[PDB]
Amino acid sequence: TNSDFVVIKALEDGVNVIGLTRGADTRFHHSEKLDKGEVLIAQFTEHTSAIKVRGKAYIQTRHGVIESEGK
Amino acid sequence: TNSDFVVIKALEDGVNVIGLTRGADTRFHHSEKLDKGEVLIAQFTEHTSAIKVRGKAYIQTRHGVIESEG
Amino acid sequence: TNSDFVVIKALEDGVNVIGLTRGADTRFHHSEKLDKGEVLIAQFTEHTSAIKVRGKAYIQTRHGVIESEG
Amino acid sequence: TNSDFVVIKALEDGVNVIGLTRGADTRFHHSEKLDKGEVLIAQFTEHTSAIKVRGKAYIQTRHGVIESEGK
Amino acid sequence: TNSDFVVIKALEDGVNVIGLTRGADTRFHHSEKLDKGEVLIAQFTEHTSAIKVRGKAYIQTRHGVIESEG
Amino acid sequence: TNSDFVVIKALEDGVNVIGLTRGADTRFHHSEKLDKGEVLIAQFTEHTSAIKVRGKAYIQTRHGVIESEG
Amino acid sequence: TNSDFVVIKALEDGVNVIGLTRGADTRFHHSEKLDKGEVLIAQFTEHTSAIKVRGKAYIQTRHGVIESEGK
Amino acid sequence: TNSDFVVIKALEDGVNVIGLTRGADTRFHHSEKLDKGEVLIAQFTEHTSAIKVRGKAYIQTRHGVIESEGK
Amino acid sequence: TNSDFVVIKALEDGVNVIGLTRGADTRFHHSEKLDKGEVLIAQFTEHTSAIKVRGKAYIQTRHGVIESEG
Amino acid sequence: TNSDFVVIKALEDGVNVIGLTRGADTRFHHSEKLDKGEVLIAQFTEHTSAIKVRGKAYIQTRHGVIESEG
Amino acid sequence: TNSDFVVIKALEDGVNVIGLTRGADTRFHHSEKLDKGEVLIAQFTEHTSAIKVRGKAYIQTRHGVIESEG
Ligand SMILES: N[C@@H](Cc1c[nH]c2ccccc12)C(=O)O
Ligand SMILES: N[C@@H](Cc1c[nH]c2ccccc12)C(=O)O
Ligand SMILES: N[C@@H](Cc1c[nH]c2ccccc12)C(=O)O
Ligand SMILES: N[C@@H](Cc1c[nH]c2ccccc12)C(=O)O
Ligand SMILES: N[C@@H](Cc1c[nH]c2ccccc12)C(=O)O
Ligand SMILES: N[C@@H](Cc1c[nH]c2ccccc12)C(=O)O
Ligand SMILES: N[C@@H](Cc1c[nH]c2ccccc12)C(=O)O
Ligand SMILES: N[C@@H](Cc1c[nH]c2ccccc12)C(=O)O
Ligand SMILES: N[C@@H](Cc1c[nH]c2ccccc12)C(=O)O
Ligand SMILES: N[C@@H](Cc1c[nH]c2ccccc12)C(=O)O
Ligand SMILES: N[C@@H](Cc1c[nH]c2ccccc12)C(=O)O
Repeated sequence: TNSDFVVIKALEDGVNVIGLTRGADTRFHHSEKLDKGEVLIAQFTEHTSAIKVRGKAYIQTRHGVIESEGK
Repeated sequence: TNSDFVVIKALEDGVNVIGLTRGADTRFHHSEKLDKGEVLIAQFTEHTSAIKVRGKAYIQTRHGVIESEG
Repeated sequence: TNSDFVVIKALEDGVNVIGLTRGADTRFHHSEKLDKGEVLIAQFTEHTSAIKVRGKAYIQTRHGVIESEG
Repeated sequence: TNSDFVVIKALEDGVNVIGLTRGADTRFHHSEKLDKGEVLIAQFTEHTSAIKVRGKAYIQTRHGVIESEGK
Repeated sequence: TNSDFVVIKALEDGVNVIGLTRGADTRFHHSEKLDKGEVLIAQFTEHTSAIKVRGKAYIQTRHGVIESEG
Repeated sequence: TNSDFVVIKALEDGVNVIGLTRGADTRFHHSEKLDKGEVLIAQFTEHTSAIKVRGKAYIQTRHGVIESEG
Repeated sequence: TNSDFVVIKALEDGVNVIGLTRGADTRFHHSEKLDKGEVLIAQFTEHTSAIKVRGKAYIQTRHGVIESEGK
Repeated sequence: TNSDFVVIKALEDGVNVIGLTRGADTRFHHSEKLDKGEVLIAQFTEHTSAIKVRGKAYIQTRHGVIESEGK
Repeated sequence: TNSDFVVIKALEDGVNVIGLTRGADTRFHHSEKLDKGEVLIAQFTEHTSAIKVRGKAYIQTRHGVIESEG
Repeated sequence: TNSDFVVIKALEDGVNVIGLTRGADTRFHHSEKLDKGEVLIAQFTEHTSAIKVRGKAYIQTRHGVIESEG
Repeated sequence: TNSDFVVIKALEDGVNVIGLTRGADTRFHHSEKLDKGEVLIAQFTEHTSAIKVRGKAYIQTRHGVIESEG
């Protein structure tokens, strides 16, 4: 429960924050839908070892700021 | 007990800090409502591995400041 | 017992620092009342995984200064 | 025996540094009274997970300086 | 679990982020296709000890920024 | 044996550096008397979880410099 | 799964990133070919305790930037 | 055996570095005399949880420089 | 498996990076030959507790840059 | 095998670097003589919990530079 | 296997890097001869708790640079 985390702010409606399964197999286990202006703060966990952001978002990680772009 | 935490200051009444379940499943287990000017300082835990904020709020984490908008 | 802590200085009477329970269940277990000018320094612990401040206060955490407003 | 500590310097007589119990219960377990100019350097411990300061004092923690103020 | 991670932002369609198997044997176990403007934040794990990026992408690691070329 | 320590330099004769007992009970277990110009470097330990300085002294900790007054 | 990693960007076709075996024995166990513009981010592991880069590449480690030169 | 240490440089003959016992009891267990210009680098240990310097000395610790003054 | 590492870049042909055995005995167990412009990133390990560089090379460690000379 | 270390450079012949025993008992167990210009890099260990330098020497520790004088 | 290491570059022929035994006993167990311009990167280990450099050499440690004079 001490893992890194990412901060995602949706810059439009319908931004998808997608968790990919930890392990030998890689698939999406969850998509969190964010509407404009909502903020999600999400850890890497026993179940999530990779995170995909789809749509326009402002993203902060330990390595700095990055922005996803929609459509 | 040592884990990261988030600071959320409500900038309007009814800000909703939403704790999502750690584990194979993902659903909210708790929603803490804040009135304007109230501050919540909240850890990631055995039970919460993601936090969502709805409503207008000033948020600080280890990565800096971010603001949610309602 | 080296987890993080928050410093709260009441800027008016009747400030409440509230501890939220760690675990599957989330409820308030203690509200500490601070009057004007008193300072509480409070850890995250086995029993407290989130802290709510109600009323006007100057707060310090590892992420910097925030102020709760009455 | 590795915890954070607080430094408290009394700026008037009768400063109370109060230890609150670690655990499911929260209660006062000790009040240390300081005369003006005395310095207490106090850790968080197995028994103390929250500290209250009453009266005028100069306080240092890892988060910087704060001052308590008296009635 | 507390591992390092890599941030990849596709600057064109069809970018591939490829995980290479941890262990005595080295082969591809997964490729994640990213379209333009999508962001992947991927850890090293029990199963992935090297990551290859093919196509035009903006990459952030602990060592700074690097860019792959299409 | 890796706990924090405090540096106390007595600025007058008769300075007392007092160790308070770790545990459920809080009481003075030792008072080290310092004369003008002597330096005591003292750890927090299994037996000492709080230190009180009485008398005029220049004090250094991890949080910086502070001075006790006569 | 905590080790350091190396970032390799190929500046020409046919760059080889080569892993040397951990243990009493030292030999190449894998050579990953990178074409121009591809980026490999590769950890030290239970099986790799040394990494050789051959060909023209831009390399980042904790210690800073370095460039391999081909031919 | 990775604890803090203090550096003590005698600025006159007869500087006395005094090690105080770890434990419920507190008394000195060792006194190490230094002549002018001699340097002692001394750790906190299983047996020493506090160190007292008598006499004129230049002292460095993690918290910076401090000087003891003689009598 | 997270020890320190050295970065060696050969500035001429025939540079040798030589691993010395960990343990009570000290002998060379491997010499890696680097030709001009090749880079070797080599850890200290269970088997290697000292590394010797013979020949002209640019070297980076945690303590900074050093150059061996042929 | 991971402790702090001290660097000592002899500025004259006959510099002594003396190890004091770790434990309840304190005594010199080794004295390493350094001639002018020689450098000794010496850890704290299971057997050495204090180090004395006698003679003119340039010394480096984590806390910076200090000089012993003959 | 993550002790500190020292970097030694010989500035003349015949530089000796001597390892001193860890333990209650202190003696030289190995001396590594370095010719001019050769570089040795040597760790502190289970068997080596002090390192002596004889001859003219440029040295880097975590505490910065020092030169032995030969
Ligand atoms: N139940 C999920 C919640 C989660 C955390 N981080 C995520 C990132 C994306 C999607 C879901 C999540 C988990 O513990 O892993
Ligand atoms: N009982 C919850 C309290 C909590 C901590 N962080 C939160 C964030 C959001 C909502 C609830 C919480 C827990 O230990 O997980
Ligand atoms: N008994 C409580 C004391 C406490 C610590 N931090 C708090 C924050 C708010 C309220 C009470 C507390 C506990 O150990 O958790
Ligand atoms: N199931 C994969 C998911 C993953 C994490 N990082 C990756 C990098 C590339 C490809 C897949 C991944 C794993 O845990 O290892
Ligand atoms: N299977 C290899 C993958 C690898 C990691 N780093 C490398 C560097 C070079 C070559 C292969 C690798 C391993 O776990 O070690
Ligand atoms: N016996 C108390 C001493 C103490 C430490 N920090 C304190 C803060 C306030 C009051 C008492 C204390 C304890 O070990 O917990
Ligand atoms: N035998 C003593 C040596 C010592 C270390 N630090 C000291 C400070 C003062 C006096 C003696 C010492 C010990 O291990 O504790
Ligand atoms: N015997 C005491 C020595 C001590 C360390 N720090 C102190 C501070 C004050 C008084 C005594 C001490 C102990 O180990 O705890
Ligand atoms: N098999 C060797 C490989 C190696 C790592 N670092 C080295 C430095 C020099 C020579 C060989 C090596 C080992 O694990 O130790
Ligand atoms: N076999 C020696 C190699 C060594 C490491 N560091 C040294 C310093 C000097 C001489 C030899 C060494 C050891 O593991 O300890
Ligand atoms: N055999 C000694 C070698 C040593 C290390 N540091 C020292 C300092 C002084 C004298 C000897 C030493 C030991 O392991 O402790």
